[PDB]
Amino acid sequence: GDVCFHCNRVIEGDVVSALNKAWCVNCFACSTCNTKLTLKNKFVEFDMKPVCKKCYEKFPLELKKRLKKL
Amino acid sequence: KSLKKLVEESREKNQPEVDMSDRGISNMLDVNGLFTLSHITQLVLSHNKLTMVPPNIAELKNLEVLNFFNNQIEELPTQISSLQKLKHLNLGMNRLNTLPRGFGSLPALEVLDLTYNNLSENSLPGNFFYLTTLRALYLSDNDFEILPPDIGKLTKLQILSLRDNDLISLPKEIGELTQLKELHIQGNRLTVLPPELGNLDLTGQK
Ligand SMILES: [Zn+2]
Ligand SMILES: [Zn+2]
Repeated sequence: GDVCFHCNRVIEGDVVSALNKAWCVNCFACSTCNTKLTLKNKFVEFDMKPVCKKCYEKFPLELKKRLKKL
Repeated sequence: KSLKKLVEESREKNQPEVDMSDRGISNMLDVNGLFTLSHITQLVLSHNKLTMVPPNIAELKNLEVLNFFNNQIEELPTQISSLQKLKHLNLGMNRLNTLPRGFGSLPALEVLDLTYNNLSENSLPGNFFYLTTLRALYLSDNDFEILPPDIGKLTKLQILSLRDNDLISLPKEIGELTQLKELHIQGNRLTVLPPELGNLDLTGQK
């Protein structure tokens, strides 16, 4: 009975579970560029949203430094 | 592919999603034919060089997902709130210290990301909390000192992210958010909370 964090519908297919949330397989995607992701892709957690590696590299240095020290 | 070709392909194959992330775009009006794509439901313009969004955004009337993450946007048009179908709006990592008149008029908005801007409680439009369809509101990395009690009107909120603001207190009305599952409040200046919020972990205050 998991509801997709993105489309807000009951997930009919397989459930992608990550970051204490659930997504449809075809909804799970980078929160900052919307590129489709799977749990086999490299991504980071940012306020409990997935951010792909390529996007995270573009974050401001001051923020990356704070998130690392944390 | 060129931006010209991406617009042409979208129109010809009636593709609802347009991906123009990281394409060096400095002005949406200079993306040839972009605003003629009335059918599209997703437009991704993350990681570009935008400083403004033109009123023509209203012409993309079927947008459900609109992503401006990591641009340099300083101002939005009032037309941004005309998007009747818009469910996801990412304005993270821009230069916003203001939102336009009537921003709260978006009737379907479910996820609003305003992370990493220059916003405070004074930046919110008078009708901001008419956005009662919101499920997730991201305000982290901003300059809020107070959060208005009107936050309690967002009764469908599941996620409220307030990390790394300047909050000195939290409104009791957060306790009214029966669906709330995530509350990010690390990095603020919180000391003691209203009893209605109960025992929230106040670890990691600055
Ligand atoms: Zn879904
Ligand atoms: Zn990404």
